Amino acid sequence: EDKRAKVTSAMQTMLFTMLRKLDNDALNNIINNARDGCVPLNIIPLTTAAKLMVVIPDYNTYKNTCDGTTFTYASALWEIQQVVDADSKIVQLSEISMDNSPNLAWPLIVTALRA
Amino acid sequence: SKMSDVKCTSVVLLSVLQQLRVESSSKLWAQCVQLHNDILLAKDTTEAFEKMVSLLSVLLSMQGAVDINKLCEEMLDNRAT
Repeated sequence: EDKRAKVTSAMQTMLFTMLRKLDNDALNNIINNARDGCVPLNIIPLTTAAKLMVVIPDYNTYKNTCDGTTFTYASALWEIQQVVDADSKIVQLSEISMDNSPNLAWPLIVTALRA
Repeated sequence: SKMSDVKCTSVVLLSVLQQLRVESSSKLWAQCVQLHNDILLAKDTTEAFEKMVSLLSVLLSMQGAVDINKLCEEMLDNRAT
C-alpha cells in the first residue's frame, strides 16, 4: 500500500499543476473555494434547472459568495432556492445577517439553481 | 491550443478518480466517464472547460479522498518539485 500511495500522491500533486497552469477562472473559483471548506455536495450541474448544493462554513464565505438571492459560483450565476443550518433546519436569508451570524448553526448548505 | 491541455488534464483527472476507487460506484463513474469522453470530444475550448468544471467537482465533492490543503502544503514545501 505504501508505494501505491506515493504513486497516487505524485499523480494528485501533478494534477493540480496541470490545473494551476491551465489558469481558468471557473476552476480556480472551485479549487480556491474548496480550500476554505466551501465544497460542492454534488456534481456541479451544467444545465439550468438541475440543482446545485454546496457547504458554506463561514459567514466570510457567505459574504464573498452570496448577495441577496444570487450565489456566485464556478464563473456562473445561481439562484439561492433554500438554505439550511447544520441541524438540517431551514434558515431565512435574513438570519444569515450582520448581527445574527454568530447565532446560526454553521456550516450551512445552499441549494441553488443555475440562471 | 490549450484545448490540448484541458483534454490532457481531463484524462489525468479520470485516472485520479480511478485510483481513489470510484468505479465501485457504478454511477458516479458513469458520470465521470461520460464527462471525460465529452471533453476529449469538445470542438471548442468553452464546452470543454465547462464539462471540465463538472468533472473536477466530483473530486472536490469527495470527503476523505483528497485534502487540498494538505496537498497545497507539499506544493509549497517542494516549490522546485
